[PDB]
Amino acid sequence: ASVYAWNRKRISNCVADYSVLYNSASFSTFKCYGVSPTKLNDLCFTNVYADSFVIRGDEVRQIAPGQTGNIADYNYKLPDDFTGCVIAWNSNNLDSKVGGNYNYLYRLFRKSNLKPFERDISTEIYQAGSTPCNGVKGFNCYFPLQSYGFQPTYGVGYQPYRVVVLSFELLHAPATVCGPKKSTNLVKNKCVNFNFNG
Amino acid sequence: STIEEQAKTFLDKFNHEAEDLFYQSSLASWNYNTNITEENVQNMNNAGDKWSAFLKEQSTLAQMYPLQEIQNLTVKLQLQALQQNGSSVLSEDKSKRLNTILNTMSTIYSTGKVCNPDNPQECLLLEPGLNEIMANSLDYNERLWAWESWRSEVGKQLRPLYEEYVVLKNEMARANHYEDYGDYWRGDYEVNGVDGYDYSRGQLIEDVEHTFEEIKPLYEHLHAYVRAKLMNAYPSYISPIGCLPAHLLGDMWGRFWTNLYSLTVPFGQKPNIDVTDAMVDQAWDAQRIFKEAEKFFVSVGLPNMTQGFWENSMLTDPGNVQKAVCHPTAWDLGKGDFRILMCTKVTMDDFLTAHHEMGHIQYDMAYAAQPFLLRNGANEGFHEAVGEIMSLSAATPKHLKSIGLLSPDFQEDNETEINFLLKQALTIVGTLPFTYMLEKWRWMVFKGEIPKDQWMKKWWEMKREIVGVVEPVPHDETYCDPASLFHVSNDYSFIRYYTRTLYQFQFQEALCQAAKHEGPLHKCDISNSTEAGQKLFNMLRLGKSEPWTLALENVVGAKNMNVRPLLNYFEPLFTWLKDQNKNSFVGWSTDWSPYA
Ligand SMILES: *[C@@H]1O[C@H](CO)[C@@H](O)[C@H](O)[C@H]1NC(C)=O
Ligand SMILES: *[C@@H]1O[C@H](CO)[C@@H](O)[C@H](O)[C@H]1NC(C)=O
Ligand SMILES: *[C@@H]1O[C@H](CO)[C@@H](O)[C@H](O)[C@H]1NC(C)=O
Ligand SMILES: *[C@@H]1O[C@H](CO)[C@@H](O)[C@H](O)[C@H]1NC(C)=O
Ligand SMILES: *[C@@H]1O[C@H](CO)[C@@H](O)[C@H](O)[C@H]1NC(C)=O
Ligand SMILES: *[C@@H]1O[C@H](CO)[C@@H](O)[C@H](O)[C@H]1NC(C)=O
Repeated sequence: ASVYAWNRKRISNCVADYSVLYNSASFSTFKCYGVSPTKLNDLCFTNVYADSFVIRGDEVRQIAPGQTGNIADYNYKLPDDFTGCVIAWNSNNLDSKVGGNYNYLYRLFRKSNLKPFERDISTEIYQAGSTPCNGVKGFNCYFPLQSYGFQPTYGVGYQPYRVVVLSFELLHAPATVCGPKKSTNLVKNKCVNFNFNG
Repeated sequence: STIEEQAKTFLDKFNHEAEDLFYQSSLASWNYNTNITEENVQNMNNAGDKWSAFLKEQSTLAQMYPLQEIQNLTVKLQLQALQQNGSSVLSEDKSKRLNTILNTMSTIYSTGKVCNPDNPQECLLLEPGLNEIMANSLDYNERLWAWESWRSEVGKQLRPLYEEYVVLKNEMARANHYEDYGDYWRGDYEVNGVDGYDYSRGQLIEDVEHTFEEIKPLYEHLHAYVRAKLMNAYPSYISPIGCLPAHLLGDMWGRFWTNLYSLTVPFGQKPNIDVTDAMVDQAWDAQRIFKEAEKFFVSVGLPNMTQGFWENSMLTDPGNVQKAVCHPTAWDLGKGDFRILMCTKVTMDDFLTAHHEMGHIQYDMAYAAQPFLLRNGANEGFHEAVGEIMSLSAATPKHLKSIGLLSPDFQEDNETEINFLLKQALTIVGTLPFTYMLEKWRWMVFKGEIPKDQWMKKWWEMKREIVGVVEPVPHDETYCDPASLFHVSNDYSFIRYYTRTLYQFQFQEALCQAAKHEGPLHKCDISNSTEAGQKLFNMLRLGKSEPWTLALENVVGAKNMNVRPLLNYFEPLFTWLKDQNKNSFVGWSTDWSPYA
């Protein structure tokens, strides 16, 4: 999806293996905020929010708590008290075509900054001046969503990067997204410490 | 809300769409240059028309925001750059006439073919053949024939066209609140609104004269030495008291004196510093040349080239089937895409050109953080100067010995330094009076100081007074002798070479002082010095955001262009030329003593 209409998938009632993601060499950024990747494979959470979008190479830094920029102010805003991980990888192979891939858009303007975990899919003409836009992109009135013309011959700071942000929250409901539990070779006829089913 | 916020949002939208459109235009131009095919020409024309129409529409829309209600310097600079009418202020008929005149001058200069009367079965063009004839012939009448015939044909074709061109450009410039087209060209160096660092359009001519007055003794001594050597080569044509014949300067127009190095060599017996054979013996590919240049740039602390640079550049001639322009050019296509188009041969000249163009690429990379309309040099001089300093540093014997291209047992005595400095003077010092005289003449033509019926009588008078070059035969007003050069005929500024030449040695002194070099200035290498690279990168990162005076303060510590680094660079050669000119007479006479 585009950064403005970012896809959010709610992940519930399954086993989340984070070691498969962490040990992959296909990811350029695996920056976790509020939790460490080593203990993610053990902890359990009520729900996992997976937000997926595409941004530029130079815009990966803006997906963090306390940062500023066009993406944070007008497209995708993270809370300061954010628990989760930001995973980004280069996607020049798939999301770039020689003519220019214009399928990815970003919200360039808005009157006020976005709230954390807010999606704005409005296509109303931005009013930068006193004059009413009246639906026509004339003087002082511009269109909010602008395309990124992704081409394979771009620089590393302009190549398309797919970003998946995992948000971990704990609520009063029973936590069901738990990390995989590892089981040893059963030993019989000896005085051992057993931990069957917790 | 406010005008400033409206302008900032308008600039943001402009920058965003402009970068994409400029990328498309630049990519089309690249595809034409690396692949000369008719569909590529059509794509280039379509992209250029879209780019020009987009610039016209944004120029039309940017003017509705008044300049005086904006206080931010960067926003005011971008709005000032965008709000220029260009040719749009002029009427559609006159604009079309000017465009037609520019196109026909481009076709006449590019496809101009002149050959000897009575043998017209085949003729030679200037770029494939006449340049080689001017650079290599030792025959007086052959060079005289080529010079007079080419100026006769080109001047007689271009004289009414130039007469229309000056009037149309002056009309456009005065319609744009400038004194003349010369003031429009001098407006590039104009700084307004900065406390202390303001520079005026009228100050540029005074500064150029002030620097040239100190240039003049060194040029007089060099001219006397070249005159004596040409007298040795040609016994009767050159007078001891007069100027040099025009067709004997080694080039078609007198732009460079680098083709007289063989005739004017101080020590022929001593060997040269040619490293071509060493690269041929060790099988140095062009890729190895660019990798060594990249090693040089990482040694000083600048960032290394991107992967896209290596993947997308054409550093070798493609082949017979695919045609490409052979001229080395660095392309900043936009969006972090940097390429070099050079048909690289195994020569010293191509190696220095590779360093120069990679310096251009480094300069382009440095200001990538800046907004799109500020992604340029502070002036036209800096962009060439940062490549020329690399050209200076790479050519040193210390650099060649360090990278293995020169023998470790080569003896660096005074004689090789003298002849190398003389070659550098013929290339660098010799172009300065020609550049100053041409620009001053063009400024006087635009200003109206010289009437149309008196253009040439003054011009030769200037050339004798400044360049010390005499016409072979008198020329009347049917000739158009200046417009035979590429830059003047195709509407290009010419003061960039003068500013580049002074900025080159100013930057060289600043970096060598930063790098703690302990010898002569021409023996200085800026490799291995992190502080020199940091001092350079501080200016490089600014781009066009800051005034050129502030950038010069950042590098050399001065608020104005200076002439002392050039004189310091050539001081051993200056003393040697003063010693060698004891018997001869320094200076020239404007009379017709050699030939007329
Ligand atoms: C150059 O243009 C020709 C024209 O058809 C084309 O066949 C060829 O693939 C092009 N080569 C490159 C490297 O673009
Ligand atoms: C001027 O504008 C730029 C971006 O438009 C901004 O970063 C800078 O802080 C502004 N400067 C002032 C003094 O407002
Ligand atoms: C551009 O030309 C228009 C037409 O006369 C004029 O109103 C405007 O002031 C010009 N722009 C500038 C910056 O002078
Ligand atoms: C540039 O330098 C960095 C660090 O020295 C290196 O990782 C990178 O591969 C270099 N770039 C290229 C194209 O080799
Ligand atoms: C070079 O140095 C030697 C000895 O110092 C001297 O004899 C010779 O004249 C010098 N030549 C030049 C051109 O300075
Ligand atoms: C610069 O550094 C490189 C790498 O250590 C070295 O090989 C080279 O000789 C140095 N240059 C000089 C002039 O010492």
